[PDB]
Amino acid sequence: ELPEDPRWELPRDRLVLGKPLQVVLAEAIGLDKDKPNRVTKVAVKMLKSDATEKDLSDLISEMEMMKMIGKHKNIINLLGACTQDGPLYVIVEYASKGNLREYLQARRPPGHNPEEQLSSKDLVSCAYQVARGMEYLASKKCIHRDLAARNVLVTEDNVMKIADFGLARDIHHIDYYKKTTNGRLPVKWMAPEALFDRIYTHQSDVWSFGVLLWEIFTLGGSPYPGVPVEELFKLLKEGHRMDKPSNCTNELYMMMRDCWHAVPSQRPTFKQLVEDLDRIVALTSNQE
Ligand SMILES: Oc1ccc(-c2ccc3c(-c4ccc(N5CC[NH2+]CC5)cc4)n[nH]c3c2)cc1
Repeated sequence: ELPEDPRWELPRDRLVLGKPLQVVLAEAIGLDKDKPNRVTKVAVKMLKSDATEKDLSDLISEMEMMKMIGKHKNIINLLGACTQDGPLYVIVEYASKGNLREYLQARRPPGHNPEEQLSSKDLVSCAYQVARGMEYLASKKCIHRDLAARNVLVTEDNVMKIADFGLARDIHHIDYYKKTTNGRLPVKWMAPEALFDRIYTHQSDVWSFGVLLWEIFTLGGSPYPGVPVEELFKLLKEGHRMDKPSNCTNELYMMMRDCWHAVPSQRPTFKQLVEDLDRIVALTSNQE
């Protein structure tokens, strides 16, 4: 078996497994020591049938990184684990409204008959919450390496939570040509120094955060639509920068451009971005 950790261990019989989200929705009974009769909706990460000892090592590594990083409102938090006498279950916060790309696309104005719409303030608030999560992760020396709307999850109460911050990635084993579930190329979020020289820093995460701002203000738009990997390289070498979204202020576009500084040292930090977004949220209208 695996070494037990009574900080985190939840008995297997307290976890009611549900539908697939390998991640499944579950109900945890008595997740809190001081509340044994409460059911909490949670997300449970586990191994598939075909999983190797590498796959199991990777899942343990992610869980250990989460214990190490500790709790923040704007990240997907570890809640517990089932490690003894059965398959490994890593129990994390459940975000009922899915990833931020989906959440934004679902709330586009009619064109599509959505039940809800977002104000300008709501969009900036989203950006602020992600910046604050990233400021926390950077403070714990965590480099995300794939910060994108697809890796931000939205809770029932519309809280933004950074996901997949603990993930094991062999960066020398990346397939630049492999597309996401949704058919997009993750290379389109990578800083040039990460992409060409495989150097990942908090500064390359700020570059990704610039692409994430662009996703927010396009309500889940696809960066460089129709651009293959070889053409993206030529664009980045030429110093191409994506156009300003409509319904994006000059100030937020300059923030995106600052995140996209060719010189990593000249990008704003997440600490900087949190302060600036805090000010902009307060001055942004929720009336449209
Ligand atoms: O290493 C990982 C750790 C956590 C997760 C993870 C993935 C999905 C969720 C979700 C989640 C919640 C709702 C959905 N929906 C289905 C599709 N859209 C509507 C809502 C999808 C995923 N909540 N919490 C999660 C944690 C994935 C990898």
